[PDB]
Amino acid sequence: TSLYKGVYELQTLELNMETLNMTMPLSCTKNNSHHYIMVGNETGLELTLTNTSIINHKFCNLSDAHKKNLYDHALMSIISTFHLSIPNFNQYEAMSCDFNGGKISVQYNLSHSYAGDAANHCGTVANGVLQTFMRMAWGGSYIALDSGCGNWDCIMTSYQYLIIQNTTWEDHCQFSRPSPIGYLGLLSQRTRDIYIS
Amino acid sequence: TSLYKGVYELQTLELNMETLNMTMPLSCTKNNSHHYIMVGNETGLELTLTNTSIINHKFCNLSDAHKKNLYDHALMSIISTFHLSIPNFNQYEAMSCDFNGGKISVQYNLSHSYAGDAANHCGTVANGVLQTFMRMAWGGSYIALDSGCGNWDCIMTSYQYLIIQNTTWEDHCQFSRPSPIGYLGLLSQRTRDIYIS
Amino acid sequence: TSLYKGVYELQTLELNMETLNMTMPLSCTKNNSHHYIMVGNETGLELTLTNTSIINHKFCNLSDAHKKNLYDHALMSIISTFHLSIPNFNQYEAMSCDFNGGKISVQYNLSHSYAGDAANHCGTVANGVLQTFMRMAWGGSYIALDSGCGNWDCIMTSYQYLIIQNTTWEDHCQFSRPSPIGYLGLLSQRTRDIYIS
Amino acid sequence: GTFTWTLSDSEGKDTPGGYCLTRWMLIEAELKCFGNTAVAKCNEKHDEEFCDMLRLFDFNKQAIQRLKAPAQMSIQLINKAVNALINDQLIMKNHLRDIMCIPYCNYSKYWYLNHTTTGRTSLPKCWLVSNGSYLNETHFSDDIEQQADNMITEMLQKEYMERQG
Amino acid sequence: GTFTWTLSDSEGKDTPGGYCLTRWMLIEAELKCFGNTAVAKCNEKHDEEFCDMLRLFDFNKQAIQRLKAPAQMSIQLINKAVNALINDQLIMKNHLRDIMCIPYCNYSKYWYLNHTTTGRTSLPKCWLVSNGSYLNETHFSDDIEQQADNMITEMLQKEYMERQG
Amino acid sequence: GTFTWTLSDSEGKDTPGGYCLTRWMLIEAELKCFGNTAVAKCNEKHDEEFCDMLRLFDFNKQAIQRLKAPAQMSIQLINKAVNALINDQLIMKNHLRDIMCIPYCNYSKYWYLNHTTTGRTSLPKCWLVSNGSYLNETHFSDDIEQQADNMITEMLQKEYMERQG
Ligand SMILES: *[C@@H]1O[C@H](CO)[C@@H](O[C@@H]2O[C@H](CO)[C@@H](O[C@@H]3O[C@H](CO[C@H]4O[C@H](CO)[C@@H](O)[C@H](O)[C@@H]4O)[C@@H](O)[C@H](O[C@H]4O[C@H](CO)[C@@H](O)[C@H](O)[C@@H]4O)[C@@H]3O)[C@H](O)[C@H]2NC(C)=O)[C@H](O)[C@H]1NC(C)=O
Ligand SMILES: *[C@@H]1O[C@H](CO)[C@@H](O[C@@H]2O[C@H](CO)[C@@H](O[C@@H]3O[C@H](CO[C@H]4O[C@H](CO)[C@@H](O)[C@H](O)[C@@H]4O)[C@@H](O)[C@H](O[C@H]4O[C@H](CO)[C@@H](O)[C@H](O)[C@@H]4O)[C@@H]3O)[C@H](O)[C@H]2NC(C)=O)[C@H](O)[C@H]1NC(C)=O
Ligand SMILES: *[C@@H]1O[C@H](CO)[C@@H](O[C@@H]2O[C@H](CO)[C@@H](O[C@@H]3O[C@H](CO[C@H]4O[C@H](CO)[C@@H](O)[C@H](O)[C@@H]4O)[C@@H](O)[C@H](O[C@H]4O[C@H](CO)[C@@H](O)[C@H](O)[C@@H]4O)[C@@H]3O)[C@H](O)[C@H]2NC(C)=O)[C@H](O)[C@H]1NC(C)=O
Ligand SMILES: *[C@@H]1O[C@H](CO)[C@@H](O[C@@H]2O[C@H](CO)[C@@H](O[C@@H]3O[C@H](CO)[C@@H](O)[C@H](O)[C@@H]3O)[C@H](O)[C@H]2NC(C)=O)[C@H](O)[C@H]1NC(C)=O
Ligand SMILES: *[C@@H]1O[C@H](CO)[C@@H](O[C@@H]2O[C@H](CO)[C@@H](O[C@@H]3O[C@H](CO)[C@@H](O)[C@H](O)[C@@H]3O)[C@H](O)[C@H]2NC(C)=O)[C@H](O)[C@H]1NC(C)=O
Ligand SMILES: *[C@@H]1O[C@H](CO[C@@H]2O[C@@H](C)[C@@H](O)[C@@H](O)[C@@H]2O)[C@@H](O[C@@H]2O[C@H](CO)[C@@H](O)[C@H](O)[C@H]2NC(C)=O)[C@H](O)[C@H]1NC(C)=O
Ligand SMILES: *[C@@H]1O[C@H](CO[C@@H]2O[C@@H](C)[C@@H](O)[C@@H](O)[C@@H]2O)[C@@H](O[C@@H]2O[C@H](CO)[C@@H](O)[C@H](O)[C@H]2NC(C)=O)[C@H](O)[C@H]1NC(C)=O
Ligand SMILES: *[C@@H]1O[C@H](CO[C@@H]2O[C@@H](C)[C@@H](O)[C@@H](O)[C@@H]2O)[C@@H](O[C@@H]2O[C@H](CO)[C@@H](O)[C@H](O)[C@H]2NC(C)=O)[C@H](O)[C@H]1NC(C)=O
Ligand SMILES: *[C@@H]1O[C@H](CO)[C@@H](O[C@@H]2O[C@H](CO)[C@@H](O)[C@H](O)[C@H]2NC(C)=O)[C@H](O)[C@H]1NC(C)=O
Ligand SMILES: *[C@@H]1O[C@H](CO)[C@@H](O[C@@H]2O[C@H](CO)[C@@H](O)[C@H](O)[C@H]2NC(C)=O)[C@H](O)[C@H]1NC(C)=O
Ligand SMILES: *[C@@H]1O[C@H](CO)[C@@H](O[C@@H]2O[C@H](CO)[C@@H](O)[C@H](O)[C@H]2NC(C)=O)[C@H](O)[C@H]1NC(C)=O
Ligand SMILES: *[C@@H]1O[C@H](CO)[C@@H](O[C@@H]2O[C@H](CO)[C@@H](O)[C@H](O)[C@H]2NC(C)=O)[C@H](O)[C@H]1NC(C)=O
Ligand SMILES: *[C@@H]1O[C@H](CO)[C@@H](O[C@@H]2O[C@H](CO)[C@@H](O)[C@H](O)[C@H]2NC(C)=O)[C@H](O)[C@H]1NC(C)=O
Ligand SMILES: *[C@@H]1O[C@H](CO)[C@@H](O[C@@H]2O[C@H](CO)[C@@H](O)[C@H](O)[C@H]2NC(C)=O)[C@H](O)[C@H]1NC(C)=O
Ligand SMILES: *[C@@H]1O[C@H](CO)[C@@H](O[C@@H]2O[C@H](CO)[C@@H](O)[C@H](O)[C@H]2NC(C)=O)[C@H](O)[C@H]1NC(C)=O
Ligand SMILES: *[C@@H]1O[C@H](CO)[C@@H](O[C@@H]2O[C@H](CO)[C@@H](O)[C@H](O)[C@H]2NC(C)=O)[C@H](O)[C@H]1NC(C)=O
Ligand SMILES: *[C@@H]1O[C@H](CO)[C@@H](O[C@@H]2O[C@H](CO)[C@@H](O)[C@H](O)[C@H]2NC(C)=O)[C@H](O)[C@H]1NC(C)=O
Repeated sequence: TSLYKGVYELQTLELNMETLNMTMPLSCTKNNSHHYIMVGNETGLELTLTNTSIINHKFCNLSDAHKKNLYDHALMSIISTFHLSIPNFNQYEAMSCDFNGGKISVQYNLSHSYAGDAANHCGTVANGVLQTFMRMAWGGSYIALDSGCGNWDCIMTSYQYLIIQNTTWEDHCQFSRPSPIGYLGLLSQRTRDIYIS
Repeated sequence: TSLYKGVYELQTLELNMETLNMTMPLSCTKNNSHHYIMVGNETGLELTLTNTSIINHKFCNLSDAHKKNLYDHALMSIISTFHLSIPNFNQYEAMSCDFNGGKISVQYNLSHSYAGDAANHCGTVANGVLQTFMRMAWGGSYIALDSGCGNWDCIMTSYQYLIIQNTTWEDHCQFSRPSPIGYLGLLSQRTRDIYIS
Repeated sequence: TSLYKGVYELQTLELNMETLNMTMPLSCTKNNSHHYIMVGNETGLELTLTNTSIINHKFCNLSDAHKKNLYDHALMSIISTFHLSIPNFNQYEAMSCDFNGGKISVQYNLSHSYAGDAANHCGTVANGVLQTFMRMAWGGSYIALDSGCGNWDCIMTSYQYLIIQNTTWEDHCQFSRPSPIGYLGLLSQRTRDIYIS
Repeated sequence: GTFTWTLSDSEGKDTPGGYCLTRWMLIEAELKCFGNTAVAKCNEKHDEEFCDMLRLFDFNKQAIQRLKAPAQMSIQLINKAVNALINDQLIMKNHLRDIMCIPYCNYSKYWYLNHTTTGRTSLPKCWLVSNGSYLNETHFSDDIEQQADNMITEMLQKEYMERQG
Repeated sequence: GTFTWTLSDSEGKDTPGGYCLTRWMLIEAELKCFGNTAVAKCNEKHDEEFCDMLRLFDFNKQAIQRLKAPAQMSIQLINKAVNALINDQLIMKNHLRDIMCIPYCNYSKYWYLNHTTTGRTSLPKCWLVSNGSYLNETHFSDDIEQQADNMITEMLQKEYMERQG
Repeated sequence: GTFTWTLSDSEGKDTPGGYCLTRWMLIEAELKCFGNTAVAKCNEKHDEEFCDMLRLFDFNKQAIQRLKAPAQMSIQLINKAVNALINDQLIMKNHLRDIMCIPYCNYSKYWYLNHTTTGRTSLPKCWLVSNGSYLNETHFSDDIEQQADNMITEMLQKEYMERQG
């Protein structure tokens, strides 16, 4: 390559973040419709954008799940980090869960990209949930939006639901290099966008 | 002016924060009894200290307002930032609201500067609400207190209510230069003074 | 002592943190079973690890205490800081209180070091409460654990209850130098380990 | 971009030796240009106060020119800008000084030294206030003299090294 | 330990002049060793980006070798490591640049200058991306040239002072 | 005020070359004065540990002398002082080192080097502990030698420039 000032060779370095799996979660993409968060070499979450309507009730039995604690605390912690990072999340009926003991089973209803709230306007529930999604899958999530860069409040997708389910570790990642940055960026939220009750 | 070391002229610079209106709110004063927070060049909040008793019920219908979302999210966000920054706010019956759809209508009852809580002692509800007020209107709010600098817990005013209402943009500001610092200082709260339930 | 490079004498300095009592709380130890947090030169909290079962009901009357405000706000603030810093505190029935007006009276039930939650496994309620305890009494708390350094999630003690009660100032501290660091470290929590409802 | 404090990657495509503050961001100033030597100093965090406003002005401009203006504030966006750009300890310290009756930064008026024959200037420092008004010039004598010595020292050291290496 | 950026107190019990990145943490690199002169720079906070990964790699290793691996992630532990080791303003700035359509750090590819006869290298800088791909080399010409001048300056100043004192 | 680390604006109205620690804040020390050259170093953030205590002592004093003592702690005030004055990464790192079985800062005992004929001293560094006790002197040999070289270097560079410019 190019020689700078007649004495320096430009050289590059690429870091392998795949060896950080034992201490921190790694986020990656696969094909837009699917993104993954892996922990260790055993399990993780599958984040999908799909027209599937898998949960058909309007409530999340969290307190019940906490009493029947049959779940991996690491996965619940990651999900909580995701949930609590959704700015201005007012539409609680849009979040439904079916833990059934140890499953994750979490569904966010963004139907028609406003989920019944008024109309598909900018700055709505879909925007709130999608911004967190885009950050959690920052390694690669840009493929999800065609126009969102020019106006951050008009992030909209066509998919009706954001589905979070637990899966096993598989070599799921492609189209990118697994990275903890999305997750780390969410942990250091600092400012929370919370409306008064 | 003065020449330093025989070679430097002291010079001054004054920044115009009035051109930051499109991206961040600007706080200013007017006549103690009134302070303002303006957004863009269209609207904002009028913060007043007055013996008016405008809301005559003891509740704030926030969940109802969130379902009937006829409000500017920017104003609700600013108000929330204010509310959640009141340290040790235990007296919930002191906060009353009447959104009536799209209005702000927020009243904080500091009557007799303790609002019925014991007596007008230092470190009470009036102090909590006023400290946040003093910071939100930091550009200029010092005119509100005659003795508070010598003992931060004895900030007291004579006015019974802190009223927050939405208004239109008008060139309201005088006695100071509009500045985002109060607001920015509140966003970076870092530590929250919250008692256990 | 040793002379470095032939010209410097190594010298030491020891700071007296006991003179910081008027503006910040100081934490110290005494005999493992007891630790203290002192404020000013008048009062403070006694933190104990004991098989005493002092509170025999499963609830904490906080809202009632807030209405009947007969308590030192400083002590309530310190306790709140402690409580809100317990990661993943799901077992609410484990926290019982009897303020009776102005007392602190706070009991955390870690019985059998899982408090009835499954079995005495790593990463449980005892671990959550003890990690906060260990930090609040960081000046000296290491005497509490024989093996915890090798695995932070397996911090366990044999004592059934963590008891927090208010006492008077006495020269309680021994085995260490009073220090605000534990408390300060808890105030700057930054990241909160909170599960979804 | 010679300024790590800015968001733009095109910041350096301007007068190589100076950064200019437009007339629009100043009060009756018309034009103020500071040497890049001084402006670049806040690439490092020095708890400088002045560059917190420059970071907000830089943000403000980028948020207007690169994005379609949303025309709805996007408070949720400024919130991230604040956490990324603002020195919180400085705001809190000025707050503490205010409430502790200690002179503090107003975030409006700044002062700098301007060399009378070279046109070289210092980075600006915040003019302090106390009890509703500005502190008198005499109370800044020590600060001004030190700033003047710092500039003299830099000029001499620069000249020394140009001659030496 | 010559590195205040590390957690280990045994960090300096290695080649006195260099810090090595194991083959295991690199992608097809086999071995990369950077001089301690450059690596030690991030003992100070310079919003460098590269050393945030080094701090995570250092943490990761210490968390594995000194503790019994819990084999259960201990997310509650990484959370403290993050707050202690990570520069949050940099992550937020790269986020803002991304959403504001400004080239930003990928946290994968880095570049550095390597002197062709001495083997001395610069601390690495993050290679920027924009719209799904990497920026072309021409857009880094200014950054590379400045880094090259910084290294030249350091070599000359070092030589100057070795001769002078 | 030559110290940007302090809250007081009258900090410099004292011995121009030194900052003194009163007998009241020390354990059986009677009097300790450190040169301003070294004390002023923590005007910049170096993750120094020692000056976090100095900032608390400075705060503590200002909070007592300028305000009517409220005599009720004002925990809500210390909370702001903490966020403005304390280096959180250092506390968290010492916490992590403790729980990771790595020697860490006790925030009590500090050491410094004292030149035997000039009386000039270094800024103090925190003495480390591990498993209930203090680390032995031999384990600090590398740190002490480096600090000694840093002081020697500074003395020589100062002398060099006094002669040169
Ligand atoms: C920083 O920015 C860059 C720019 O996008 C991102 O770049 C991606 O990097 C990842 C790896 O970290 C790339 O993933 C791999 O790309 C290979 C590209 O090979 C091409 O050419 C071969 C020729 O035979 C084709 O076969 C192939 O299809 C491509 O056309 C793929 O070959 C790799 O696939 C292999 O590995 C994956 C797992 O990693 C397996 O699932 C596959 O079966 C196969 O074994 C792989 O896809 C990605 O392509 C890069 N994209 C681009 C456009 O550069 C970085 O990810 C980003 N870093 C971060 C995290 O910010
Ligand atoms: C930093 O600290 C300083 C010190 O208080 C604060 O100073 C204030 O700065 C604001 C402007 O930013 C000043 O506001 C303006 O003051 C003018 C003063 O003029 C005087 O003399 C004329 C002579 O004819 C009189 O007419 C006038 O009444 C005054 O006696 C006013 O003239 C200005 O009024 C005009 O503009 C306002 C809108 O800005 C209009 O509403 C009016 O109708 C009129 O057109 C204006 O009031 C303020 O006076 C300053 N106070 C002092 C004591 O200095 C800074 O605000 C502060 N900065 C921050 C934000 O920290
Ligand atoms: C940093 O790390 C060090 C290492 O542990 C901690 O060290 C402790 O420091 C505290 C003081 O800050 C020590 O407390 C005092 O220790 C004295 C030790 O004296 C010994 O020798 C005499 C000989 O007659 C014996 O009588 C005595 O029992 C000891 O064997 C005690 O004498 C002191 O007791 C006196 O003061 C206390 C109150 O301080 C009174 O309650 C007593 O009645 C008596 O008057 C006192 O105990 C402690 O011993 C040190 N431990 C060790 C092993 O060094 C620092 O605390 C730590 N700093 C922090 C906060 O991180
Ligand atoms: C609200 O904020 C805007 C900044 O976003 C404030 O400033 C005004 O902004 C417009 C658009 O950039 C400027 O327009 C320009 O005018 C010059 C005139 O010579 C022209 O050459 C340019 O092509 C362009 O049209 C306008 O000058 C500027 N005005 C200023 C700084 O005075 C606006 O003033 C703020 N409004 C309120 C109520 O605070
Ligand atoms: C999950 O994380 C681990 C790191 O904790 C990843 O790397 C593998 O870690 C093991 C244990 O340290 C390495 O074992 C060593 O192999 C060498 C081979 O020459 C041997 O000499 C040593 O004595 C030791 O046995 C292993 O090499 C290393 N593999 C790498 C970096 O490729 C692991 O790959 C991660 N797994 C997943 C699914 O991501
Ligand atoms: C997922 O759905 C969206 C939105 O379509 C709605 O929901 C569907 C499940 C179905 O009930 C439709 O009748 C609803 O209208 C699909 O996106 C397209 O959106 C544009 C407007 O933005 C609309 O004009 C198109 O007709 C929609 N496409 C179709 C086939 O109707 C999206 O393509 C669906 N994705 C998948 C994988 O099915
Ligand atoms: C606002 O009210 C305060 C407090 O007065 C009380 O509330 C009034 C509405 C009325 O019901 C009074 O009878 C109540 O006592 C006024 O402040 C003064 O406070 C001092 C003690 O600090 C008291 O001795 C004075 O009598 C009060 N002033 C008056 C006229 O009673 C304050 O002035 C009122 N402000 C306005 C604009 O009306
Ligand atoms: C506090 O209790 C623990 C745990 O013992 C249980 O609770 C007691 C109050 C009593 O009801 C016991 O029968 C319960 O088993 C004591 O710790 C020991 O724990 C080990 C296992 O880790 C067990 O084998 C021992 O038998 C327990 N010790 C005794 C005497 O039973 C702890 O010692 C008690 N501490 C004090 C001060 O009483
Ligand atoms: C979530 O909790 C509700 C109760 O709060 C569960 O609904 C009850 O289910 C039982 C049968 O198991 C019925 O007899 C009750 O009449 C139901 N009550 C209500 C209000 O519907 C619900 O099944 C739980 N769901 C999940 C996914 O755990
Ligand atoms: C989500 O996690 C749970 C718990 O790890 C998985 O449930 C286990 O599945 C195996 C195989 O079917 C059973 O033998 C276990 O008894 C189940 N345990 C529990 C607590 O239910 C579940 O399969 C995972 N989800 C997915 C999609 O793999
Ligand atoms: C997800 O949310 C949408 C929007 O609220 C639900 O769609 C509504 O369904 C009812 C009953 O079929 C219709 O009367 C409404 O008109 C639909 N709303 C809109 C905007 O078309 C949808 O049922 C929810 N899905 C799940 C699985 O809960
Ligand atoms: C806040 O909500 C309460 C209900 O929770 C509203 O009060 C009810 O108003 C209807 C008439 O619209 C009456 O028939 C009910 O009897 C009232 N219930 C109670 C408990 O008072 C109240 O009006 C709402 N207020 C605002 C400002 O929105
Ligand atoms: C607070 O904001 C609301 C909404 O922007 C304002 O209400 C509007 O007022 C105009 C003029 O009276 C009506 O034509 C609109 O239909 C109203 N909209 C709604 C949603 O009610 C309200 O006037 C503002 N408050 C003040 C004091 O100006
Ligand atoms: C604001 O709060 C005050 C204080 O609680 C209320 O004043 C009380 O009113 C009742 C009924 O008139 C009296 O019996 C009490 O003695 C008053 N309290 C005191 C301390 O004098 C006031 O009504 C509230 N105002 C509004 C609009 O809610
Ligand atoms: C905590 O609050 C409960 C009520 O929510 C108190 O229990 C009541 O006590 C009265 C007598 O004072 C009885 O008549 C009621 O029947 C009790 N109700 C219930 C639900 O038990 C309880 O005593 C309070 N405890 C403390 C420590 O304050
Ligand atoms: C905890 O604090 C309360 C309030 O400061 C103490 O209660 C006081 O005790 C004295 C002596 O018995 C009584 O004269 C007071 O009337 C009590 N005040 C209240 C509000 O109850 C209590 O003693 C302290 N706890 C301990 C263990 O000392
Ligand atoms: C503290 O918690 C323990 C654990 O939940 C309680 O112990 C239980 O007591 C009941 C009734 O005696 C027994 O049937 C259970 O078997 C006990 N649990 C276990 C694990 O042995 C204890 O009573 C609670 N103490 C207080 C003061 O609330």
